[PDB]
Amino acid sequence: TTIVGVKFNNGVVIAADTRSTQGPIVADKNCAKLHRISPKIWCAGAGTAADTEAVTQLIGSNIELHSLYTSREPRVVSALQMLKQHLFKYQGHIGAYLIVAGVDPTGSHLFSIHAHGSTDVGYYLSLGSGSLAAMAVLESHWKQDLTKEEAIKLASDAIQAGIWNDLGSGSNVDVCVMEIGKDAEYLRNYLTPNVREEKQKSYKFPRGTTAVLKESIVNICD
Amino acid sequence: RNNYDGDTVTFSPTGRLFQVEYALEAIKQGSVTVGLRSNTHAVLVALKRNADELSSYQKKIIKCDEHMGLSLAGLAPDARVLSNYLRQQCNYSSLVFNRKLAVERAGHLLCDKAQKNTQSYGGRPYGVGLLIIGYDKSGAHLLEFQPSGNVTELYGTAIGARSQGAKTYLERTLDTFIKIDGNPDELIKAGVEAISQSLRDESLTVDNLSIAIVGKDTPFTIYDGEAVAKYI
Amino acid sequence: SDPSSINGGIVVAMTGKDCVAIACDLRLGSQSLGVSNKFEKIFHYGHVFLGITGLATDVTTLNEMFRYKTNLYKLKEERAIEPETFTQLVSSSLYERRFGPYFVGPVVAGINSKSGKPFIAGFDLIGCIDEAKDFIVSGTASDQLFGMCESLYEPNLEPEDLFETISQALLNAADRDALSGWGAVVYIIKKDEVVKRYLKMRQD
Amino acid sequence: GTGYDLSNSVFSPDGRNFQVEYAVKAVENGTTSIGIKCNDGVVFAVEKLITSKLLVPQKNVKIQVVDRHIGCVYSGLIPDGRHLVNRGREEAASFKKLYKTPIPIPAFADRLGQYVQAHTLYNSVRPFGVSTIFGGVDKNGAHLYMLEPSGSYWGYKGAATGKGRQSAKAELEKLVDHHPEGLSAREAVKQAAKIIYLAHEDNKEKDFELEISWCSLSETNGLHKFVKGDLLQEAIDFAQKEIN
Amino acid sequence: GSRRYDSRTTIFSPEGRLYQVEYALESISHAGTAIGIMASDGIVLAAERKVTSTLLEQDTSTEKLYKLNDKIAVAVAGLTADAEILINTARIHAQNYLKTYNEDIPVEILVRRLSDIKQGYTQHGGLRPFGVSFIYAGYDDRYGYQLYTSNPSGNYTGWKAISVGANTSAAQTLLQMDYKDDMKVDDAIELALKTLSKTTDSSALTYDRLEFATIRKGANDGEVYQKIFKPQEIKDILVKTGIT
Amino acid sequence: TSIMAVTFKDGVILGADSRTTTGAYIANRVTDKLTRVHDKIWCCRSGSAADTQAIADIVQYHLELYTSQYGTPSTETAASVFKELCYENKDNLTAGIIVAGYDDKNKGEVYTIPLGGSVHKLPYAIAGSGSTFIYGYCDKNFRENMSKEETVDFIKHSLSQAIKWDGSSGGVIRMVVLTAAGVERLIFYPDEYEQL
Amino acid sequence: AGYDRHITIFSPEGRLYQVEYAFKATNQTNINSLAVRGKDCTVVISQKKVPDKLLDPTTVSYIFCISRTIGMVVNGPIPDARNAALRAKAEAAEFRYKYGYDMPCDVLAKRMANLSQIYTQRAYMRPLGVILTFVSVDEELGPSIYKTDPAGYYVGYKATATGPKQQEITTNLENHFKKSKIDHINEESWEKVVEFAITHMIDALGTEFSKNDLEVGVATKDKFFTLSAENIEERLVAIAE
Amino acid sequence: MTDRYSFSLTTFSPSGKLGQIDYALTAVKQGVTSLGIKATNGVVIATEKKSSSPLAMSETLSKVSLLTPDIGAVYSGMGPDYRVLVDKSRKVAHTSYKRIYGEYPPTKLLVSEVAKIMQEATQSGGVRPFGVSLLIAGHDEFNGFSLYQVDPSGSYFPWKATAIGKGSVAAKTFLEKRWNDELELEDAIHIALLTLKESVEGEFNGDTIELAIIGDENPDLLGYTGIPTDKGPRFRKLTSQEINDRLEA
Ligand SMILES: COc1cc(/C=C/CCCN2CCCN(CCC/C=C/c3cc(OC)c(OC)c(OC)c3)CC2)cc(OC)c1OC
Ligand SMILES: COc1cc(/C=C/CCCN2CCCN(CCC/C=C/c3cc(OC)c(OC)c(OC)c3)CC2)cc(OC)c1OC
Repeated sequence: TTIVGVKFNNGVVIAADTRSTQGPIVADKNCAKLHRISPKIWCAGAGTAADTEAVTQLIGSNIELHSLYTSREPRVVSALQMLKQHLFKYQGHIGAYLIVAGVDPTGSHLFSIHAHGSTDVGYYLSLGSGSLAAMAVLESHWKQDLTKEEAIKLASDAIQAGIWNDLGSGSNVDVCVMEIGKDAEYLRNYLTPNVREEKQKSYKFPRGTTAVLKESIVNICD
Repeated sequence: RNNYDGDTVTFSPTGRLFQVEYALEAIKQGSVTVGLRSNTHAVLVALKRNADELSSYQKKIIKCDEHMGLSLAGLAPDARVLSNYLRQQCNYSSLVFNRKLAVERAGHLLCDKAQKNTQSYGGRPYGVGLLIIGYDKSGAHLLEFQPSGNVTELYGTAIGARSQGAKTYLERTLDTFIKIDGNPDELIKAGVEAISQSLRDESLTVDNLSIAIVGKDTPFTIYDGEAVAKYI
Repeated sequence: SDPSSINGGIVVAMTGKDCVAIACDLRLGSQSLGVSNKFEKIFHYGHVFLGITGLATDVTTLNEMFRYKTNLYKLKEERAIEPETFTQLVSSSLYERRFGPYFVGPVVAGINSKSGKPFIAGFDLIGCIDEAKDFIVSGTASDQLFGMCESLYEPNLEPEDLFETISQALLNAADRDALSGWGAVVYIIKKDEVVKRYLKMRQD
Repeated sequence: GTGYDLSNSVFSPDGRNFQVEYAVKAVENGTTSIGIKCNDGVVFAVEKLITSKLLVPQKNVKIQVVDRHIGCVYSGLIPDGRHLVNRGREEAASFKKLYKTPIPIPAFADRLGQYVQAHTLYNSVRPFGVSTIFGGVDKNGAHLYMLEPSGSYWGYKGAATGKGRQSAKAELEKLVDHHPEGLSAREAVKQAAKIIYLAHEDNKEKDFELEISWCSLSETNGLHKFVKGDLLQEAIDFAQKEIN
Repeated sequence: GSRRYDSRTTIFSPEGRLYQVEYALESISHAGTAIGIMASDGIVLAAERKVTSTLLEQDTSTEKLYKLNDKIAVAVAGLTADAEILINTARIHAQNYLKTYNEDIPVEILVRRLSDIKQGYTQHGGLRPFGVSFIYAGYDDRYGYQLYTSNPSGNYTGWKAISVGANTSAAQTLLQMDYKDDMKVDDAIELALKTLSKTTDSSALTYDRLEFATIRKGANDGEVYQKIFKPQEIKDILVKTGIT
Repeated sequence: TSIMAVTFKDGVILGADSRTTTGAYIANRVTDKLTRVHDKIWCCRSGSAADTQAIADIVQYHLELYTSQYGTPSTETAASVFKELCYENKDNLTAGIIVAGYDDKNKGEVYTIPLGGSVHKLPYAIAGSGSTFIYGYCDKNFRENMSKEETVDFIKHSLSQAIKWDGSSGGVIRMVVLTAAGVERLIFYPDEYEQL
Repeated sequence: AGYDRHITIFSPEGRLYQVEYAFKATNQTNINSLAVRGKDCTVVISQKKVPDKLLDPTTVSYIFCISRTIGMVVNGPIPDARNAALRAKAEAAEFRYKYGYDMPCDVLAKRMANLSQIYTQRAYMRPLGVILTFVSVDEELGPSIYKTDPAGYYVGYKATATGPKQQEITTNLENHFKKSKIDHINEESWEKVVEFAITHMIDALGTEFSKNDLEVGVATKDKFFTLSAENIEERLVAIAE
Repeated sequence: MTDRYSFSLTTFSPSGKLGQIDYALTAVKQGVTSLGIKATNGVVIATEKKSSSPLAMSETLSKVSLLTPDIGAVYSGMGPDYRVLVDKSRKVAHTSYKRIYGEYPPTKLLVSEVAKIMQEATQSGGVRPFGVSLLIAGHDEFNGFSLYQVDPSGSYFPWKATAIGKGSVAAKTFLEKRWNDELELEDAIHIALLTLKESVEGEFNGDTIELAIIGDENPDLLGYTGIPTDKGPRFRKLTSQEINDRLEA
């Protein structure tokens, strides 16, 4: 897994690859690793995937209720404080490693949070088994005052660093852009550089080829 | 009709706690007991009350430690509870700090313990009065405890039925018995005298007389029966 | 020692044109010892089919539990639960036991009665959702199953075909796993009807 | 209708809490006690009614210390006053434990105030039959306070409560006028002994024993201490001169 | 204290009656009447709605007939929301039994359990009883078709026909008159309608004032169908049975 | 990491490298280890980042509540809330904290709270893994009541040595100056402190 | 009649006497306060009365600094006033800790209102005899006045007043804004917004004030504060033109 | 805190009345009018914002609350009981539905949950019932549009249209006359506006009344684009302007 977040002049973009692994096996060649906390606060997750989903949906739900109660738009600094205090409680047993990005009425934000409950702030970040490939690219091509289109390119490339160079990362690139005065823009499969080639054969069986002992139609409706 | 006496959570408009005042009444119906002290000793004399003539006379004196004990006048199961709680507080002082609980501090504990029963729903005050004698690091002591929570240090006093007789006798005898240093039996004679000023009809028997003594080189000890004959 | 490997067994699910298929082996064993040849791992609640592999006592418990839950659902909601909703119920249920999980690998298959679209999903033992549109695999021969599926599967198979495909995927993969086999059942599922066939296979 | 004064947390139709007001009647039936705030500390004095010659002098101590730097005195139901001090003590320990600095007087006042108020919130308890005069010297100087059974408290130049309280207020009012610059610690004790003596007239049919204590920056290093021996007798003698 | 405000919901009158239970029963007599009639080939549940307006949405409405399970339904008289909470409880108990034994819960067991919760409120807790009476129609394999009722007291009984709510004695007399054991379901349908129109404190019986359900077999399955009637199906039987 | 706080004539200055590391991998090279728990009460954090962020967050909450009730807390009190959290939870924390702040009564103050939950008031305090290498240097170079410029240099030099030798330290030198004038944030980049 | 007059259950007319009676407790201080909004500030002003020569005048206050940004003024007896402040203080710190931002005025108000309402629904607890007025310059809303009572109600005010003589002040302000056509005191300086508020206080109440007779709280961008006797004096001079 | 009140405060009277439920309903009767109306492509809910001072900003107090993005509430009765009730209802839509099925509840079920909360307050130790009646309007996929009334007793019922509060009997009567099953959402807003004009004394504009609808999906209120399955909330509160515009009619 490789996830990154890059700040640009008017917002923030996060990106992730689409590969879920069980050991050395690829279970999903298109997993969505970009999660929604609120409409303009999004999350990339790495670690135990049940945990990254569990924790973003929980804090997601509490964030919604806080929002309805205070009649205010959700703040990133809140999803941060809530994530980190939940994680810290569980001493890292909740294996969620997270980059949280968003725009709110105070500006644009980018943080990373660790399973144990530590948080970091920066203009560019990465996590995952592709963390290193991605951060090499970011250390090479980042500058302040990125345009939107520049920050997409950058974040997009960094994921490609992990797709190619990291065994744990692969397949497609997912991006979400959240810009200060606009709707969060979510690009599922922004990049698909990994299409499987056409097989050398079709493996359709001639019907009747399987040996059957019993048939019986099944009762759906009571 | 009294609307202000159905529990202790309720103040009367005059600013009184009727349930507490009804408890006090139990004492004033209890059998008389008298306490007094010199600079060396402190004696408790108590008139035990029987039911029939076929009955035991009810024990009015309780030891709390080797250096401290009380007499009770009133609802006796409550005196069991309070003396018990005081036994523990003495014990605790000895185990944890290797220190004999100062008599003055026993008073504080009883007071604070009684008070709690006068401020909470469903509770009820203690129906008993106590005379505490002890000899600690500041010498001889005598304390009187009322279920109101009030505890007062005195040279002498009496509580219960007809107690005022002994009480006034003590006020006149004060400058006399305050000097009975080094002679317990003379301090008890004064104590058993005083208790006769509350004797309406019956006289002191060797069965209704109970007496406790504590002081400088004398641990709290209770005399009843034969042992008390020589003073009556 | 590995709870997901004491009893053995596998489940594979697949989506074709206006249909879905879900298959399982029939084996239940204790390590090397074959105990039962009739232990099915595919259950349904209305028109939602759930296949469970893993520790057998949990497969059983989980089925009883999802019956219970989908019963109270129908009662309160007055409709049968849909695949996507169920898949969410499975996930939240497994996560309830996050630090003491059920040792299973569940697989959901069905057709949305309103939208008509075919649906399959898979989970690990603590509820993370595999949201694939092609096939989902589970159990002790999950590796063999992956290899066979990636090759054999092509999208939009008619029911008669998809049956041939999913059976051949199940069969050969189970023959490369000591802990799976002893018979098989395949469910071909459409909106109108659901057919259930028992395959013939080597009994060793 | 009627019966608003039977349960503790009930608002009467004019918005009052009669049980609190009844508790105040128990305070008024108390002996009188005062606090005089001087230029570097506070004096506390109290009337101890001598019911008989059987009492021991001066062995029925009423003034209480909280922590090391706070004096408390109260009029009314005494066991209630001890219960309140007990709570003040726990509260002051808990404060020191966490914050290291001994509790500042206003902080401490609020601690009792919130706790007294609390007993005017439910019908499961009765209010405290005491008004408490307390204070000492914190990092910000000297503070004097008085606290009523309602939970009400304010800072005072001087305070009195109980039986002889109105004579006392007139006395304290006088001192406040003549000395707008400040009373000294040693003068404040002498003056405090007078006011108790004066206020004893509401009770003249019984004899009384006097108690004084002070927390003074220059006379006690900001620690709460009792006036004993010479300094006490010196103030008794000042009192018995000013009544003639 | 707070003792004065306690109505003591759980004590005997000097007749040895439970005040609140009787008062709750009196409440239930003001509720729309429900009928259960058990025939050889099924059970009928009919009830009249308290709530009526041309603007009341009836396709989506329910206050009388609830499904407990596929074998058991219940007809309600009293506090709808009180019945709602007891109903939920009972659904869970049926599922718990299923989870445990891998059989559908036998009708009496589910009835006893629900009745026993009801009785609990009449002996501890200081809470008001539930203002509900239920008729239960059900089928198990031990006793076949069954009818039962329970009321706030905790008592339940078994019936070939019964009614709860308004005008029960009227209804109990009219049923007892024309019920026979050889009754078929189509017969029992009519009788329950007849009884309702002779008890209703309303002008007549329209389809929109009616709830109606039947628990029978489908002649082909030897299986148990629970049919709750739609408004148009109820109108059909009102025209049919000759009440137009 | 390398952290220190030094008292001087006008107040107190806190310093730190900006490197947090996970093994040999530098997880963050621009870390801010200087942490505000009050207007003029700051801390230097070292140890578990999670343990140490969480502790600071709780202390910030406590002094904020303190403030609204009893006005401004003493530096000593800030140190006490820290000690209390660190001592009573000693089994489940890896935190080493230097607390530093300013009063007009008290001027600059420095408390160090090491792994014990012990607390120590010092004229200056070093801590973190890089600290070992500059024990000798600082003992030879600390003078009391230095000027602001002297002190900023004393920290610059010490921390550049700690960063030089300890690979757990590095990146930028951050400082925070606490005087009556208020609060001044300083930064120093590699190219500057390397060639000293 | 009935016990329905002693605890917070419905009377047959569907009212809650204990709530109504608590509203009466608010006035027994005979202290009036108004609140007003400027351009980028918010001012509360309340009467100060020290009836006893023995009182320390510096200790007598019904304005509380809840947070850095929130001030609260209380019409009611201080025991209940302090109880409420203590809560708000505690409730606003906790908010910040949990959510990483300063508690909004309106939100703290909604919170205190909800606690208030539970006292009207639960029998074991009495409502508090106070009306709370919250002020701040909210970072998202601008200058704010939010009031809560023992019913558990809460509203947003453009300006407001509270106390026995509430109605005088209220109509006085209603009239000023009826001419103004703007919902705030169009003035950039908070000290000319204090002066305005002391002026309308003077008219409606028909009385004069010395520096010891008022209490003033100001809420600016990221600070709420109370004026001393002397800062007040400085306004009291400047008004007399 | 010694809650000794562990007994019901609603008990049956000899007649069979629940005293405190009736008195609660009596408080509802005295509250400002609100109403709801169901069309074929929507539901509208209306109420009068009765300002308790022109010094009060009435936009600071909505009387119409979003519960889920497909469900709104309005009430008549005591405000602080409604406020609290809305909070609890938003939370159970999560804790008891969202956090389990990944969906928001259907209108009936959330309503039922609300009912249950209200039923508990007419039976549990030491509480009075709620003194509100809510009209809850909503949409869901399998049930379509609906409109529910829920009373202090905890009893609830579905309506084609209805009103609650002061002129509930007048307004109800007026609604039967204008209601058919072929109403468009635009027709029902019109009717709701009229019905409200009757029970409104003073000024009647877009600032003194409050309207919300459950209509079509508003993806412009979603806040993000990307997922083509999420189309946005069907609940929409109306502006002063949109109300005033429809007033030229
Ligand atoms: C005992 O004290 C010490 C500890 C350490 C630290 C040791 C290890 C560091 C901590 N971690 C170890 C490495 C693992 N880790 C995980 C980070 C992100 C995981 C990426 C990822 C990979 C996957 O595939 C494997 C995923 O798919 C399952 C996935 O989910 C989307 C995410 C973070 C934490 C270092 C020391 O000095 C040398 C030391 O002093 C003696
Ligand atoms: C700057 O941030 C960091 C902090 C830390 C964590 C610092 C904590 C150090 C942990 N310990 C070192 C300090 C010393 N220590 C115990 C001392 C060992 C001596 C054994 C002993 C045992 C006893 O028990 C009986 C004794 O009592 C008699 C005794 O006498 C002194 C000695 C154990 C624990 C580690 C880092 O990476 C390298 C790091 O860099 C990013």
